[PDB]
Amino acid sequence: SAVKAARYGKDNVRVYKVHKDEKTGVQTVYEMTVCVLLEGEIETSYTKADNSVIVATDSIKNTIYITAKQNPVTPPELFGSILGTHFIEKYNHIHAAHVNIVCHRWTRMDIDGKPHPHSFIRDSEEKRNVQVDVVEGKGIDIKSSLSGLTVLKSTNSQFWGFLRDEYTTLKETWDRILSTDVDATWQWKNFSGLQEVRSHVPKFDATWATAREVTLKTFAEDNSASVQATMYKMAEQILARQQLIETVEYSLPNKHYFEIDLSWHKGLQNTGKNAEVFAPQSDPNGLIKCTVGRS
Amino acid sequence: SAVKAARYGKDNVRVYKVHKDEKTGVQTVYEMTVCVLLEGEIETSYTKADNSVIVATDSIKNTIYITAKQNPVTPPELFGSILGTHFIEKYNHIHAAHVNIVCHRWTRMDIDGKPHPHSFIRDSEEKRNVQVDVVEGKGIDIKSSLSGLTVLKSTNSQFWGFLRDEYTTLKETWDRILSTDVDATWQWKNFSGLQEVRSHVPKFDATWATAREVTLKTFAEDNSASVQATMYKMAEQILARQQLIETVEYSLPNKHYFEIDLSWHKGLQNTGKNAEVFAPQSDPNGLIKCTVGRS
Amino acid sequence: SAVKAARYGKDNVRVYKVHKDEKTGVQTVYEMTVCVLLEGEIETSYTKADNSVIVATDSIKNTIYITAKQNPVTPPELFGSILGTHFIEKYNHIHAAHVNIVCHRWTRMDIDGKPHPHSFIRDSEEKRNVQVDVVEGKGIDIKSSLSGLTVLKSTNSQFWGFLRDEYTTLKETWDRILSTDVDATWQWKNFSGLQEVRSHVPKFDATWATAREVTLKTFAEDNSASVQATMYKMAEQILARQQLIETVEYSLPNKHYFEIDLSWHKGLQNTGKNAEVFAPQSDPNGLIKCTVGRS
Amino acid sequence: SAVKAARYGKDNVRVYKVHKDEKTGVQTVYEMTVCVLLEGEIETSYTKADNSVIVATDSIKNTIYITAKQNPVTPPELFGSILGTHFIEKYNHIHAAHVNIVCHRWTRMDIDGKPHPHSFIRDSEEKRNVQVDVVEGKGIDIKSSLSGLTVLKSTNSQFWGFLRDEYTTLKETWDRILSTDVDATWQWKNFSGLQEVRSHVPKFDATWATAREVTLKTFAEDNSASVQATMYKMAEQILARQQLIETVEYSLPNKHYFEIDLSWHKGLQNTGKNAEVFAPQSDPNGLIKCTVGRS
Ligand SMILES: O=c1[nH]c(=O)c2nn[nH]c2[nH]1
Ligand SMILES: O=c1[nH]c(=O)c2nn[nH]c2[nH]1
Ligand SMILES: O=c1[nH]c(=O)c2nn[nH]c2[nH]1
Ligand SMILES: O=c1[nH]c(=O)c2nn[nH]c2[nH]1
Ligand code: NA
Ligand code: NA
Ligand code: NA
Ligand code: NA
Repeated sequence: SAVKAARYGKDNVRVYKVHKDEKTGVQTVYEMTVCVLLEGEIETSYTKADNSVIVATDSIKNTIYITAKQNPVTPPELFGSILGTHFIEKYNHIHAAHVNIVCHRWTRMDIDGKPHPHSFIRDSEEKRNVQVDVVEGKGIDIKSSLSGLTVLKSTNSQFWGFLRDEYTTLKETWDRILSTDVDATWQWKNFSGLQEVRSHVPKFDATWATAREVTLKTFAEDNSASVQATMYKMAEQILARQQLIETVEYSLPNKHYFEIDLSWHKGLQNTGKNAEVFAPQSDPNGLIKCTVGRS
Repeated sequence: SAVKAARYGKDNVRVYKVHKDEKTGVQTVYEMTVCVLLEGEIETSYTKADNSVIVATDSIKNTIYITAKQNPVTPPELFGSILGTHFIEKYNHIHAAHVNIVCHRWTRMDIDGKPHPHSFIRDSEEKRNVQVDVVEGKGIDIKSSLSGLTVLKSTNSQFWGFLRDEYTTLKETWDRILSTDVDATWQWKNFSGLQEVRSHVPKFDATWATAREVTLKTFAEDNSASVQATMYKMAEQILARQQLIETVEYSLPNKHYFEIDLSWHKGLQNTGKNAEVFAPQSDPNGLIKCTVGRS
Repeated sequence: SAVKAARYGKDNVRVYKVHKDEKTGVQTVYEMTVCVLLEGEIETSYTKADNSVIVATDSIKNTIYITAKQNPVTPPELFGSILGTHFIEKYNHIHAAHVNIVCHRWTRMDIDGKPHPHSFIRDSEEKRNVQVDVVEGKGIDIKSSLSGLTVLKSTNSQFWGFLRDEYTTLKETWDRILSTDVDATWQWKNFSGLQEVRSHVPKFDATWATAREVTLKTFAEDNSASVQATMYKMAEQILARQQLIETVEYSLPNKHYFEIDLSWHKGLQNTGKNAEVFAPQSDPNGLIKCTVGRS
Repeated sequence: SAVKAARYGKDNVRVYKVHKDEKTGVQTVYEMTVCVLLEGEIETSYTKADNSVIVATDSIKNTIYITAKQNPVTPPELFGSILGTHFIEKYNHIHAAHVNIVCHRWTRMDIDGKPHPHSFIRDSEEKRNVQVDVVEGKGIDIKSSLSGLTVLKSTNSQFWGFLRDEYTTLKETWDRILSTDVDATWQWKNFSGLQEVRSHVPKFDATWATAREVTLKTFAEDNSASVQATMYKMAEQILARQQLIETVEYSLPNKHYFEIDLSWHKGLQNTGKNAEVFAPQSDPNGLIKCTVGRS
């Protein structure tokens, strides 16, 4: 036998950073969970008990904190690029660094109608993420995403005209609830290195904002023919509004809300146009995916 | 042996309800998770296999949906009171109904600066809850709460002057991070029945709003001497602003953020006034509780 | 306003301890999660920013580790008693210590038919717990429990003869699946102090073993008339087999498995005596409780 | 823009099946969570609101239950192959079916030293899984795995000789705790279709058993130089004992247990050879991966 693939590092590194404005007194906080996995000429640590090739995962942890101290942690695309570049430049035998960052929300509080200088609220478990792959000789590959964006619309969702055969019991509908947890990823053009990533820094926050806005507006406004049709409209718009993105991926659960027939009880009408009370279904769920690129 | 206590019913009943405005077209959604447990002359179901005294938990589930169809589900204090009253009035041998409701957030979306008539976002896993205990001959006892309100302030928290002995290693501080998940409960004066609960209906949403506002403003603005001192200020204000509340309870974790000494690496200064990067601690956590009443 | 109740301390303290046998080489591991909350003359920490009365939660954490180093951590009833007694004896103004311990499973591995001296497996997330309340002048109150014991029987469960009215749709059955997560608590006679707790130490492991054995055998062998009837049989047996227990409490979810009618598809028969494939329901669930004492 | 990739179906389908032995009365239960995602000529459902190409996810759910009724659900490799083959054979425009199965443990109870005919216990949240990819023209690709196997050894783990530089603070050790959650995958040789999968059916349970046994014995017995070195030994053995496997993948967290220096308290010695009480760390964790193939 032989090693065909190997990567290792530190997962679940929680990181907080505060920025304190000298002039205004305004403080801004950032909180992340970071994973860094390394590849390189490390197979002998597996096959020969050769630990000399291992940058200790504990050291990778130290390096995450040191890099956060000495560099911006925002946008996460930049921080991940800096972090990944460090490992492949510092260690001759390390040839790839894979950096995953989950950003947690700390939204500035409004108190009596005014923004507070140092108090924050976790307004939802929605995350902003990056996957940054820094590979020697292949530049920097960045996937940006938002996830855990949970939404519901109470009407203007339809699903009819699907295939019907002997396995089919689902009734066609022209008015249903649609609810999902949005997981949306945009994949950037390859960057040649840190200089090029830095040259595009404003685009990262801007494109995240675009992706989120397009998602919410399209969800709210599309009289949806299916999850498939709606998610495609989101993707196509995002591609049209940032040329440095090559693809957009959506993964959407269809979190079903079932009508409840109550007519067995005193002829109570609670279906169709009379449907008011529904049973949210924890499982199973439709799962719909696509990757959209340029034609 | 003998039955000393018994209660039973249905837990984790997910409920959605939509209200559709005939005139404006605006839709409003409500989503809850409901538990109803009953007490009464039911001990023989345990001791003698006498199922004749059991209102099936499946029937309790049906009743939750039927009651939601025929009554307002908002405020949850009212819905719980109606639900609990139903069981003790309908069944001669049922003498108490214990109703727990967890309300999930579905906040109306703003699209292009305008509120959308039928699209919603889960803006955080913060919950609004009630515990409604309807007991024959003892009226209706309601505990209202908010929970999972997660907040952080980056300065203006202190902790010094605590007891120091041979078990103590904690250094005094005049500037630390304070973060918590707020669990706050206000206990209403006993209500004599549904008429009295209904007579106070506007107060339930209003007092929830007060509790939340006081929590956020006090957290943000108090130069905190301790979690103990700050949570007491919250409680005292809430009691002063709603006379129909008898007690306020807080349960607050102190979700620690530790400084990281990096001076071992190139003399990097990251402690005290130089502290920028911190290690959020998943565990353990301080846990601070109090119940505040009127003097 | 005034403080009506207050308690505070450290939650979620993870603790591991290893015992190494000098003579045999056999090692034994223990892992727990500990919470200690204190009460006493501490109200001024809430009302007057008086931290002088606060034994820091950080110090409580230190004390948990120190006590584990200097004392047995098994049985958890003993460790909790020692821990709680420490706080009320050490601190004049602390009058109660509330100690919760969750014990995690590390079962010795069998390798090639022989027990291994230092390798362990988490064989299930079933927990063994204690709640130990040490109150000055009121001795030591111990509640022992097992929880997260998940079981299923595929037949020999019935449920018929329950109340039927206009809210009822549940069909009577003489053969159903029964599955639950067992939460069972036995409450000990009050102990006067550490000497009396220590005098009964062998009974704690023995009674836990009895409770578990009775639970499993009764579940497996009872042709169950209801969850109510079966859980009562468990309790009554436990009380009969340990006289130092005053009450037994069970809390049992009925984790429903629904038949699936497939007759719409090629007349497939999958109900009643033909039922083979079922839909496990995540929610809702029946929830059945009782506390059984001596007659 | 254009669809570059698309797949959709039903996730989180919970399935129970009971087998009842006519002659012995012995019952055997199986419980799974199933996901089926389909690919094919379905892009117009995304681009043109063409639902005619969609086999409804609800219908996929029905099909899972019907297939479980009419076929063995064990071994999961077989069930997944049957399920996947159904979709690509039944639907001309569906060209791939991706089937994920998570198998849940229901281990037969032993009561009074004898196996019980119809009562079961969830002995751990360890799972047995398969990923079965059935692609028209490319046969059946099966990945089998075990996951959530949580283990700990209290000694005979070492980690020294790793790279040391200005980012390193980790001390070398010749005696530490090692704990992990095992995720192990074995990838089968491509199968040409159902006939070939069926021809190897006994090998699936046998190879799962081998993988588990090798994992546990190697973990217990290897005086470990690193997670890397130990996991490689596991893989190499598995490959040597089943020739129809092409690769073995391990993903192992290093779930750290930290020594606690208590010497600040009365000179208490709890480090090095005196280490008894440890602090289990929830995060961060080392994460070590490799894929091993034949040389
Ligand atoms: O939007 C939907 N897409 C689907 O593929 C589907 N299948 N059942 N319901 C559905 N809804
Ligand atoms: O606010 C605090 N209260 C406490 O009781 C405590 N103990 N350690 N740190 C603390 N902070
Ligand atoms: O055992 C049961 N007890 C109950 O109270 C009940 N209600 N529905 N099904 C039930 N099963
Ligand atoms: O087994 C280990 N492998 C590693 O790569 C490592 N890094 N820190 N500790 C470690 N232990
Ligand atoms: Na390199
Ligand atoms: Na009554
Ligand atoms: Na005392
Ligand atoms: Na096909």
